[PDB]
Amino acid sequence: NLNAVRETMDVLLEISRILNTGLDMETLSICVRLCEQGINPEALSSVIKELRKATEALK
Amino acid sequence: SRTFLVDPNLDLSIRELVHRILPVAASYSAVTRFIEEKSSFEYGQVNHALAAAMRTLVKEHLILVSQLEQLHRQGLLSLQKLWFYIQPAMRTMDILASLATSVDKGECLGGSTLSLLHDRQ
Amino acid sequence: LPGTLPLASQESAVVEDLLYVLVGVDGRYVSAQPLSRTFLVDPNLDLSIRELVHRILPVAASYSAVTRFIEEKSSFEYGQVNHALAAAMRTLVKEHLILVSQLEQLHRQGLLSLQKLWFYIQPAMRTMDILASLATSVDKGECLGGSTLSLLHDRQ
Amino acid sequence: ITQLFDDLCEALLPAANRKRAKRSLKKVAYNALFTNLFQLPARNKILMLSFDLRVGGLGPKADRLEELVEELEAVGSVLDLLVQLMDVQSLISREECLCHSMIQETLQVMEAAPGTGLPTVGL
Amino acid sequence: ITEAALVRDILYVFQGIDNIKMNCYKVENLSRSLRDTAVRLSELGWLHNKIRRYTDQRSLDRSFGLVGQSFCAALHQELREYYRLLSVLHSQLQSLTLRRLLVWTYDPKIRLKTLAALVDHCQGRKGGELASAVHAYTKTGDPYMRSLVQHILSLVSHPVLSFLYRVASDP
Repeated sequence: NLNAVRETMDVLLEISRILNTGLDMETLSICVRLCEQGINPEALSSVIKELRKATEALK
Repeated sequence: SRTFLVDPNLDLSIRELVHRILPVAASYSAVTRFIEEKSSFEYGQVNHALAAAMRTLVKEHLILVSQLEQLHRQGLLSLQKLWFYIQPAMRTMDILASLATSVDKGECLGGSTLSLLHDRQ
Repeated sequence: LPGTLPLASQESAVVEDLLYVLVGVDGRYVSAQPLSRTFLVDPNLDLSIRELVHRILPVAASYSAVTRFIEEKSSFEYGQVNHALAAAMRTLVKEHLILVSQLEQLHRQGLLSLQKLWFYIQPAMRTMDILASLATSVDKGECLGGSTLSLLHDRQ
Repeated sequence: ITQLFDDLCEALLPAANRKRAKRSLKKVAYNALFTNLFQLPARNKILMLSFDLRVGGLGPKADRLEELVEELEAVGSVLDLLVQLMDVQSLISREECLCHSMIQETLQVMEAAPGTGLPTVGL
Repeated sequence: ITEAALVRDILYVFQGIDNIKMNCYKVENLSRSLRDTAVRLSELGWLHNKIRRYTDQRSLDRSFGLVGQSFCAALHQELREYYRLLSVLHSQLQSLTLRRLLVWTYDPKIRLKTLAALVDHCQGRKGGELASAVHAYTKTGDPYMRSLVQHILSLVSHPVLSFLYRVASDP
């Protein structure tokens, strides 16, 4: 199965690359596995945009 | 095999750099003459489609000269800036100017023109 | 020929000449001498200048011994420590070259008097005095490896 | 699930206190997760973005976005999360903004007050 | 001779094209404070020749192999960037001076120091023996060089790992 769940995870990177989302390969597997738990994705759109916001105040 | 002449009275700080840009023109005046000749039927059904697929690149080389003149009007095109812009063209028009001179050296038509493209970014 | 030049104006010739010696290139009047560097200023100059010139040079002589420490202790036959010590000792040399650039651009407007110079380089006279002391104490007793990491633990 | 939010908070953390920021960023993850919880098909939302692709050109890319969601059928809640988040003239206009963004980034430091852009003088 | 005139010729000596003529670029008047700084600056352009001759002499013969190409075609991606820097420096000449160049070109005085000394350590090596002589430059420790050469190795060792995923053969 791990061969299938690798391909399905590899295709999903491209549709996140041309949609111009800042999610790299590591943060994607984190968010995919976290969405795979059952958390509502309308909220995750806010934590990433805020974690990236407080990260910019440091630099 | 084209030879060029620049100027008797010009700055030496220019002529040494002019001779660094021309090798993309001389390597171009031997590709456009390969298209207009090896398109004759008496050369097989391979030396044709080789000249067609060798024409689309000439089209994209004519667009790269258009975008330079439109960028030249605003004066943003210095001579030093030119030597860097054409570098993708100095490598491609150096490959085709080597096939078009090695397919006509030993007269090839048919399979012997498909072998040379298998031995030769 | 500074003897035929006025006092308030010839100062504008030394400051733009002295602004080059701090880089490593030789100068017009304040020259360098062959090889711990020794300098020569002028036989006929105002004494009210030479006493202050000798107060600025100790940042150049302390610089001509750091840039020679980089170009030598970068050779492989010195370990994987005497290398990264010479790299991290290079970023400061870069920031010392920016501090000389911003002075020449400020020199064009004439806002740079000799007295004003002695105060600007003070952060550089303290830093290039630290590195010119490590680069002369790592080569005195030949150190490579751990014995070059001990010296940086005993030594703003 | 209590750990998958801890690994997520590590990836978005940019590499270099890196030991207390993760403790404070896990708050921003929880302080923002429960705001929505306190307060329509899936493939249709892609087509509405497929349309806006074809309008501004780049047709085949839009014919690809629909090509994958057709094979991803033979998971629906995952794509619902992603939707939430002259060829030569552009070349000569890029290699010209670089020379405008390279001579500016260094002349803004070369000509200023002595010791502004320098970090060692700020000590 | 004005200082601006020197800034005009130096921007060419950085390439090989010569007041400053051609092993040190002996300049030939002007004050001593100017000739000295030109000498060091002009010499950086001389290095650029030694790295250009190799990627031009060996781009001629067709008996250099498959590794000797990915090396001779990875010394060019590290030269287009050196041609982007010369682009920016020329747009400002229309202000920058000698003492302002030293800080601008203090870093590309090192990359043009490793590459111009990486093509001499591997002169007659072809095939895998070249991918083994650009790896003997990684045991250096210098975090700026070990992260440059450890990239050219990632290109030169791509053809080697192409045969492997597919050792002297006998015809």
